[PDB]
Amino acid sequence: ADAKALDELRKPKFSSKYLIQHVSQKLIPAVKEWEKSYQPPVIHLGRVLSVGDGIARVYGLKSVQAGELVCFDSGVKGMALNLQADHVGVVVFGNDSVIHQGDLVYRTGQIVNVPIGPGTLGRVTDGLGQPIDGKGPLTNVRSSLVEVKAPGIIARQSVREPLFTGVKAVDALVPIGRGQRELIIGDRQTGKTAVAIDAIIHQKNCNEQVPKAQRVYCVYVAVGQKRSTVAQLVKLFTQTGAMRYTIMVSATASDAAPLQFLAPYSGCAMAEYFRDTGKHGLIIYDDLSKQSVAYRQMSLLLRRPPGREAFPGDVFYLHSRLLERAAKLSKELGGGSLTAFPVIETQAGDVSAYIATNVISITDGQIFLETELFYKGIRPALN
Amino acid sequence: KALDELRKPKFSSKYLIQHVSQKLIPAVKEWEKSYQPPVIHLGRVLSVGDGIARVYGLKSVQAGELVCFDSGVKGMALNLQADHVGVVVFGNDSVIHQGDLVYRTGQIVNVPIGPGTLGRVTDGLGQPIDGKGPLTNVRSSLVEVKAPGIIARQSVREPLFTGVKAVDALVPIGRGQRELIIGDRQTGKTAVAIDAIIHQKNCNEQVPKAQRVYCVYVAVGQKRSTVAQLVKLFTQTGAMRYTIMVSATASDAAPLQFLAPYSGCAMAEYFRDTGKHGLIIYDDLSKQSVAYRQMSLLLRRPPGREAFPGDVFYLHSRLLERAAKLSKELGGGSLTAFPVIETQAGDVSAYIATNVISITDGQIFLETELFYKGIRPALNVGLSVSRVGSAAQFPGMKQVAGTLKLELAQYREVAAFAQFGSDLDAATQYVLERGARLTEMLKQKQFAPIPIERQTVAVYAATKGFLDKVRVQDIVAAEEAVISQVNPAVFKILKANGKITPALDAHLKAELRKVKLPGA
Amino acid sequence: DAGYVSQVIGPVVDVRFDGELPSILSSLEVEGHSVRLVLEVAQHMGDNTVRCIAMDSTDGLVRGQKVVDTGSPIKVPVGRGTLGRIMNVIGEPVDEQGPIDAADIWSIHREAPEFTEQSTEQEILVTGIKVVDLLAPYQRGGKIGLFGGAGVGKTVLIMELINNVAKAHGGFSVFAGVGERTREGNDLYREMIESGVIKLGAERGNSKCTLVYGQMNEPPGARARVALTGLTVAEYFRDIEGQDVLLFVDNIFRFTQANSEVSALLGRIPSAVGYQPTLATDLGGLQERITTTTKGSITSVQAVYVPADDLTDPAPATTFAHLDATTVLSRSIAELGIYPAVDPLDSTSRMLNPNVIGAEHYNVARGVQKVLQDYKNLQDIIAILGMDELSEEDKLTVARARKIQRFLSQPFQVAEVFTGTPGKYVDLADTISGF
Amino acid sequence: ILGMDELSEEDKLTVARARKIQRFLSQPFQVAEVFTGTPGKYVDLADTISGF
Amino acid sequence: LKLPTAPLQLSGTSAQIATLLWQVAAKENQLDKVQDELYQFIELFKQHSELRRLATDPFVPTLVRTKIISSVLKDSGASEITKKLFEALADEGALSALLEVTVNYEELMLAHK
Ligand SMILES: Nc1ncnc2c1ncn2[C@@H]1O[C@H](COP(=O)(O)OP(=O)(O)OP(=O)(O)O)[C@@H](O)[C@H]1O
Ligand SMILES: Nc1ncnc2c1ncn2[C@@H]1O[C@H](COP(=O)(O)OP(=O)(O)OP(=O)(O)O)[C@@H](O)[C@H]1O
Ligand SMILES: Nc1ncnc2c1ncn2[C@@H]1O[C@H](COP(=O)(O)OP(=O)(O)O)[C@@H](O)[C@H]1O
Ligand SMILES: [Mg+2]
Ligand SMILES: [Mg+2]
Ligand SMILES: [Mg+2]
Repeated sequence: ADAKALDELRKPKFSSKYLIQHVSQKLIPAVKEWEKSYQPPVIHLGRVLSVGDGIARVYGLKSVQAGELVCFDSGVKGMALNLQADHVGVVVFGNDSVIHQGDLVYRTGQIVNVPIGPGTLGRVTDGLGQPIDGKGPLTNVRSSLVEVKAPGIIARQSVREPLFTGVKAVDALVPIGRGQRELIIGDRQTGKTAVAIDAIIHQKNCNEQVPKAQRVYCVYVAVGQKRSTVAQLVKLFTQTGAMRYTIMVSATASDAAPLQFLAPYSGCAMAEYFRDTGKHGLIIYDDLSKQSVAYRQMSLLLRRPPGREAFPGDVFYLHSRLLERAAKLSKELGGGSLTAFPVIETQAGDVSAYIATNVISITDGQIFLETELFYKGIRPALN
Repeated sequence: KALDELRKPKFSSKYLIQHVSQKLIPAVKEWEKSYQPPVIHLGRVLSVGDGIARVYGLKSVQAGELVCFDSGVKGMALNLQADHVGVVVFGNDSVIHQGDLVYRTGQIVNVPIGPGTLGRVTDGLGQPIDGKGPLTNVRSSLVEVKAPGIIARQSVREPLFTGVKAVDALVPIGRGQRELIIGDRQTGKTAVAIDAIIHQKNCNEQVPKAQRVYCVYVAVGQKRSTVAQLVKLFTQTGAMRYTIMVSATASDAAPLQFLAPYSGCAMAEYFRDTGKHGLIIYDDLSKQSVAYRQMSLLLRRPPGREAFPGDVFYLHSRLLERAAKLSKELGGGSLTAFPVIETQAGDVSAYIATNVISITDGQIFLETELFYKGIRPALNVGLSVSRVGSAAQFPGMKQVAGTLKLELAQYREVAAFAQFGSDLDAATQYVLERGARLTEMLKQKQFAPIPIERQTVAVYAATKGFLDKVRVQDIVAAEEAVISQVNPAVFKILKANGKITPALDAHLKAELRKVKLPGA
Repeated sequence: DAGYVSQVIGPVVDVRFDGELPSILSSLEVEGHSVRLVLEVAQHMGDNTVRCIAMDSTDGLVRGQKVVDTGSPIKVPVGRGTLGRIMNVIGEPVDEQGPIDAADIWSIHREAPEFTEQSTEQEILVTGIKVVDLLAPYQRGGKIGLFGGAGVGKTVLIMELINNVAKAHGGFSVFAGVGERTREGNDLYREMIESGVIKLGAERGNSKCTLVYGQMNEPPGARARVALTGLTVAEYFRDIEGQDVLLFVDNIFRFTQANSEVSALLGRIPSAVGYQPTLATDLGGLQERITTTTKGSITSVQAVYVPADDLTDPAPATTFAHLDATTVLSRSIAELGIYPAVDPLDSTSRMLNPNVIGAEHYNVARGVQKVLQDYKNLQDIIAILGMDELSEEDKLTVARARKIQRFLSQPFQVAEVFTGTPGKYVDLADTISGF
Repeated sequence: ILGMDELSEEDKLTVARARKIQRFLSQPFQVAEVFTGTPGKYVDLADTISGF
Repeated sequence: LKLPTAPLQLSGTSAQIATLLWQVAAKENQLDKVQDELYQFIELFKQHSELRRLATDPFVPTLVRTKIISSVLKDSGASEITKKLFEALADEGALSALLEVTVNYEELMLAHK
């Protein structure tokens, strides 16, 4: 054992000293003789307590914030996700095979940043912002947080300007406004990417006909895709000319699961530069159902309590705090906008599944794409 | 305050009091004269319960090593933890107490294999339960043997005749393959497998010594009433002189029902490894996984789908891959496995059914709706596959099965249109009756396997249209009229020639004309 | 220096290293085991303990048994010296032709190449199968998947692909048998001795195929890394020798399944249907290595077991996005007797762009899918009423589509041993005109 | 869904025969006559074989 | 074996240690001798940070922890009970359990008088 018997042990009760006065004179030789069998004690640094499956439990790191970039001594970055009483559970942006038990972790003092600005336009970055197209670092750019709070009720105005996809089934039947969240939902191989591609290509054909403030600057976030699929999208956007206005944030399938979780937020911060500066953005989160599997992987390995389909309890809060950043700002905030297109892949049309139900609740309407209409000749297969 | 660092003790173990007792009781000045319990090859029971003893010590015990308790009951050291051993118990844990001594035997789990096991009814660990004394002409081999590799095998060419007409024709089985018998409860799974064992007695007396098949029936999780009915049946037929019966029944411990397929296979692997041919039947492999799930949930291994362990596939693949047809460098022997999986309301999407369907080559799927249409054995011809196929079929039967497999394929699609006998078509109605001659051809009474040559003549009598005149309701009597009225030398030269020769398909053409068929 | 075994739970071993732990993915050799037992470090447990998966069985492991770190991951022989040989998960010969010549000894653990070395060149791979070459043509250099449940014909279709594509092919081939039956790995071996693909003895360099086998009897540590071993043999031919490799992976579902058999014992709380939380990332990290870079080309054919014909299961559903051409095999088509049982309205290829295969091939493919979807829409009536209420407008589209379903069926060269009909190889120009 | 009037004559012979043996397998029990009124019937084995 | 029965039964794994430590010292008639030495270690964990490093820090190796506690307590007239006790708690890393072992040692001594 109890507390009332154990709080009275802070007072000295020894009343005899044949041990306290002896070994205090004999402790420092025994400790110093295994000085090279010691590691220096970390307080504001961290030491890797255990590592595995991209999760490093870290002793120390007394002053880390929740959600802060930490750096290991291998140069691999991390993210302090759950700060517990004894350790920090960090997720590793990369391979944990270069992370050993006893490695030193250094906090960077930075909640996770990405390069946003006019110089990131036309480049292919990874899920953390670093360029993977192989043409040098991003220049004319500035850092910004990926966990920006979404604009409120009073910083929004009504969604009235149409954003044209260029698809007759979309632009006539399910028309998209300029700051709207529209889901592109459907099974695999039903043409969900091809709807989102044509909306991007059509912006390039419209950007040369509008007076410079009606221009839409697209962001394609590829989450959990192949690297060859994103190489096709770069070739398709370059041979069209659409990557004068397109950013590509690519966290592919071999990338770390914290990077695939973080890539929708990294692309939205690059897309919010245009919304906040009076321009207009358009963002496609291709496979938002692959972000949620990546966030489920980090949560179950961090020993967070599972919910249905083993997703964490905050997987609605994951997608709602991402998709509410797509807004149409009021004219005192510049009047800019950001319109999202999350892409959910269902399994045999089951839109009562857990992640598909969550994103249907968040967005302002779905584009369904049935696979029976797909083989019936109706392409785009918009139900 | 610095004392709050030591507020709650951070324990890196659970049996800490068992370690500090090993250092505090020899500090007593009377108690340094070897008043100590040993830990290297002995152990103390910490916890008993549910047939799982957690044992302190046994520092040199191997994983999967057989241990013995001082009460006489044996066990298997299955979890080797950092501070104790999780021992599953091969009997009743009522005789194990806390503080009992656990002796390691030095042995991974063994069973008596050899020719002294033929005729005997043993339990899941090799001890005979038939009351005929110890096993005499045997030796102790291991239970978990690695399956023979790619070079150790050869192709499955020679057949294994079951005596069931629906499987010697439609789903043919070769010596060395794994044929799953999957179905619901009381649909003919044991009866198909028992007819396979009884038939080998009818064929072992007509073949040389290198062609005989020695059956092993592994009965997991059944009653002793059912197993004693089988030994009464296998003695009345005479199949016991070729059969081993490994019987871990429902009253036995869950480690005994988990090990009885492996202990039964190691007995059946004696015949495979010495150039003879074996046939093992794992009856209720579904009940083995239930015993393995129980044994693993009590060892606190974390559960998965339907609370099964993660390695319940590797439980069944490492058992079933031991049924191999060996190469000629290794004696050329074979082992044929017949695992039996019971489904629930025909749901083969369940966890253990999908595991064994993907392991085994073929599957004999039996239905409870075909069973009550009088189709017995209740074989679903659409879902039944054999992935060895007609490569190991009896020729002659292979000549007539193509006419049988094709017409039953059309008879199934013409069905769900057969409710309108007002709607005659005379082309669908041609095959709606022709396939129905074939369907009631494949019916067969149980505990009477047919020789393969009498079967292929009966399929010849319905694929060539000799039984077109008889009604659909009297073909099972007409198949008796085909068999009992032809010359019995047509079967003697079909078995020897091995195929319906051109000097025979015109002999037996007119032989099925001088019979009287019950239909006119 | 060395470590000792502290814990053995099934196929998962904890090893304790008093100072200088091994890195994750490192290979450890257990000293004193009867067979060569190799552990691969999965994670650092926290108290100078690593947790490992064993490449062979662990029966006979003693707590305190010495374990030697190798300072590297599992290293396998690569090069021309492995052609015509059968390799283990740990690079050991199981073909009984003696030890393996080593051009190099490569680690089986690698990073996927980069985004910058990706080859964006779609060119057709003429298979010889009518339903494949018309409705889902395969890409020369891309990833192909044969989805199907148990007993629909993925092993036969991958056997038809081995003797229709890899037989007349300039580069080498690797067959990574990942967790299938050991019998059909001996069937594939003896098929390739008699076909001359693997030449034994003194003609061993003239072989054009390396077999890596990790079949069903082996523990889940072996079946999870044997796809990585078979990939390393193909990644040596792609990178160092710079040539067009073929990689046939039989049952890539078993790679994800073998990770699932150990992952609860690795201390991971379970995900959905029974799989590990790291399901998409284990599967993703393997499949991103099987790519055509700018150095060479790996055209991969991957059979994918689909559990209980349920394509919504997460192990077939995750590997759809890693492929260029998916060949979904159906149980419904096989109940009609049509072989290969390729579902025509579920098989998809990225090659079906008319920019790539041309509009004359594209319209007979889209037209066949149109007339077969219409027949599926008409079976709601003509399987209830009987083809009399259609006024010969779409009576004719049934009898056009019913002839199309049989014309997609094709005899196989490897199905001669099953069925008594000869094999048929169809040219691409012939199957456009016939359809 | 379709009704009785659409089966074959061979089908609607067995529909009437199975509706007869469905009712004939029922039986008044002697322990149920306290709440149903109908007296119980111990049917002999020869009476139910030749009855069926 | 034959140890004197404790004055009152107690809870698990830290009161189990103190009950065994009580039963050993009552077999040796040192019930006030090792009680005072337990109080002597509590103030001794209060004096030094290098001694509570051997009870909280998870990177101190087991070989350093068992060698330091033994080489420090080789003498000083401490009991053979408390010398073997601290080697046992330093083998297992349960040196932080001493602070609540001793409050279960207290109420065993309180219920002995
Ligand atoms: N409007 C269209 N007209 C013709 N073909 C189309 C159309 N849209 C898509 N397709 C074809 O259908 C295939 C699937 O399209 P897409 O890749 O856009 O679907 P998806 O939903 O992204 O599938 P997955 O999510 O599995 O990648 C593509 O190969 C594309 O060529
Ligand atoms: N071909 C057959 N002809 C007639 N009766 C049969 C035939 N096959 C099986 N039966 C009978 O049908 C019943 C089914 O029991 P069977 O021996 O087939 O066990 P099972 O259904 O496979 O197993 P379980 O008892 O676990 O349900 C038994 O009464 C058996 O005698
Ligand atoms: N092209 C084909 N022609 C004829 N029969 C086939 C064909 N493909 C598959 N089959 C039948 O289906 C079975 C499935 O064999 P296999 O390919 O091993 O199954 P799986 O795809 O489940 O591994 C074969 O044994 C064979 O009987
Ligand atoms: Mg897509
Ligand atoms: Mg049975
Ligand atoms: Mg297969």
